[PDB]
Amino acid sequence: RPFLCTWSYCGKRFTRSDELQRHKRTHTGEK
Ligand SMILES: [Zn+2]
Repeated sequence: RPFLCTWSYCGKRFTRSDELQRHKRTHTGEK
């Protein structure tokens, strides 16, 4: 696990930072 969002009830792992960054945008982006 190079990258991982580590968010509760998600914990999605990634091998590229831009993908994690993009993904994190779903956890810090309600509206
Ligand atoms: Zn996540």
